[PDB]
Amino acid sequence: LAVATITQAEQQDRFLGRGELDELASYFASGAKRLEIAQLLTENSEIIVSRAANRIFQKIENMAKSLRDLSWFLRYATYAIVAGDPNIIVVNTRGLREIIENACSGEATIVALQEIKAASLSYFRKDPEAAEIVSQYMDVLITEFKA
Amino acid sequence: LAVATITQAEQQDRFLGRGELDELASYFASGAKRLEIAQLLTENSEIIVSRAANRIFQKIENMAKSLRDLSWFLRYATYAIVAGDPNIIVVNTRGLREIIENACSGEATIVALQEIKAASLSYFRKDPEAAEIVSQYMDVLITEFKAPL
Ligand SMILES: *[C@H](C)[C@H]1/C(=C/c2[nH]c(/C=C3N=C(/C=C4\NC(=O)C(CC)=C4C)C(C)=C\3CCC(=O)O)c(CCC(=O)O)c2C)NC(=O)[C@@H]1C
Ligand SMILES: CCC1=C(C)/C(=C/C2=NC(=C\c3[nH]c(/C=C4\NC(=O)[C@H](C)[C@H]4CC)c(C)c3CCC(=O)O)/C(CCC(=O)O)=C2C)NC1=O
Repeated sequence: LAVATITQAEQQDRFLGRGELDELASYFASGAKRLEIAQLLTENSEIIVSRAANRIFQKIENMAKSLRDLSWFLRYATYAIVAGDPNIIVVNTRGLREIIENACSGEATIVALQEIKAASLSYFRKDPEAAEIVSQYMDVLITEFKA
Repeated sequence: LAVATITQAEQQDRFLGRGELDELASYFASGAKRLEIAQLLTENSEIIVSRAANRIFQKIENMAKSLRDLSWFLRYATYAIVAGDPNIIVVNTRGLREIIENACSGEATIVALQEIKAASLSYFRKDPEAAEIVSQYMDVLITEFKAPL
């Protein structure tokens, strides 16, 4: 949020401070990378979601929907990574476990999500920097779902 | 802005296209470059305002306010550069010309504003692309102050 830093400093009749400028400088510097990551995760979304569903294959009853949802879970994660804002994951995963746990298995879902993390991480073996971003944003997705 | 792209992807329940992914790459590159310019103008604000002030001191009947306003102009410019939105300058310099011609001299203010532009630009000697940016935004600031009442 660049407009949000501005509206704060405006209120105090002041220039943006070093941290504020440094945080914004990084938000943009890391853009290229965050987008590289989202491109691979997308290009390989189907492979990734396959690995996750098979890992819990025998716990699934509606296959159409688990394949939908695992894909969605990955999609909102590519959103977050592109926006470099983990709150996107936080808002759409709100009260979602309560729904899934009625629908099928909450535990099965978490094991699947973990395999999504794994599968994603498998594409950044030569790039520890990117791996950390993928881990970070994935972890946020699993933790919000656990609640 | 990226939220803009993501939100209209979110409504089709789709991943981002490579087109959208590439238009986001440019946006980010521009943003980084703008923030490098804001850091410099902000780190060097005082130096930049003194030079502006010194260019017109003989005519100043209120040093504190003149310094303050000089600082306020540069301030809102970095606001605009950070956001990449020049309308921040249009909106906050509306009717500023009349207020200031009454308080002191509009002719003096313009000279001083020229010097802010000059001084700011002197931190980007080895960087034509950054200079173009600084210059566009400064020119907006000056233009909108020299608009009709
Ligand atoms: C004259 C050569 C110098 C000068 C003097 C000066 N200005 C004022 C009063 C005001 N100045 C402003 C300026 C701004 N307000 C803003 O929001 C911004 C950001 C873009 C600026 C630059 C305003 C709003 C006022 C009136 C409100 C107030 O008084 O605080 C005075 C006071 C005298 C008077 O009010 O009649 C003086 C002496 N300003 C210059 O820019 C010249 C360098
Ligand atoms: C983060 C983005 C996001 C997700 C994931 C999401 C899921 C989501 N899954 C749902 C249902 C469902 N979910 C599943 C099951 C599964 N789904 C899984 O992710 C598991 C792999 C598996 C069980 C563990 C089933 C079977 C239903 C249908 C429930 C029904 O028809 O009653 C519903 C109820 C509405 C609907 O039927 O579409 C939502 C909102 N919504 C979202 O906005």
